Amino acid sequence: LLHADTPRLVTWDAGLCTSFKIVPIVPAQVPQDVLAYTFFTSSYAIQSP
Amino acid sequence: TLVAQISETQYPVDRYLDWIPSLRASAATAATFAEWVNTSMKTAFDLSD
Amino acid sequence: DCRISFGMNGAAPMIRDETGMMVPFEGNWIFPLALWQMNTRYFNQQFDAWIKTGELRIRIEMGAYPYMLHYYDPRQYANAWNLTSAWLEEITPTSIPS
Amino acid sequence: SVRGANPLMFRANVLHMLLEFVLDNLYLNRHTGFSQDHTPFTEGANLRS
Repeated sequence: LLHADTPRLVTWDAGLCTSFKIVPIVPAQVPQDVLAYTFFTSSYAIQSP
Repeated sequence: TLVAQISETQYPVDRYLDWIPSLRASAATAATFAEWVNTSMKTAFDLSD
Repeated sequence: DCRISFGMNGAAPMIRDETGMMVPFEGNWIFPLALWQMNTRYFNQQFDAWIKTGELRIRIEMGAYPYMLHYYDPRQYANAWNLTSAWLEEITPTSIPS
Repeated sequence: SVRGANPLMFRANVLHMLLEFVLDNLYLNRHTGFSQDHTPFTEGANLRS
């Protein structure tokens, strides 16, 4: 009562504000019989969202 | 006059070459360009200050 | 907006017009350079076999470009694929060789 | 059970989860640096680092 604590009101966030991420569950069948491996953008290391 | 060719302003100078492609430059790109415009004139007229 | 679908079971592979039709890899086309500069490695796998021996004309709209010209003896044989493909493999998402 | 849970505690644990979820996202969005797009993907956008 003579001296109480203080709360932390101002707090900053530099990353992008989200809470819902997207997780891959099973893998994909990139080497396959039907399509060649040159159709997929994963063969060229193109970064995708 | 030279920054109005690569950027967009309302200052009219007569658009003497437009067939050459470029981008609508922002302040950082225009400042980097203007630094070379500065240092070429300083180098030629032999100033240090 | 150019999306490439491989032809299935012997069909010709197709690419999308600006109107919406899919067209095969023949005839006379018009590109901005930004299309290639977006896809500089995917299109090399797709088109280099069709430009070299097939029948495909691509007009890449640029406006301005620096050039380096080689001369050849006109009484000899001359093939410019080793220069043309060398340029097409090297134009990249940032820069362009002459 | 290590993997069991009481079905008569589900609303209490859901409000538990929601209170933690609200108390976690109490920050302020902070301005960081920008950069001009030199690649031709966007038409000269201002992308953030």
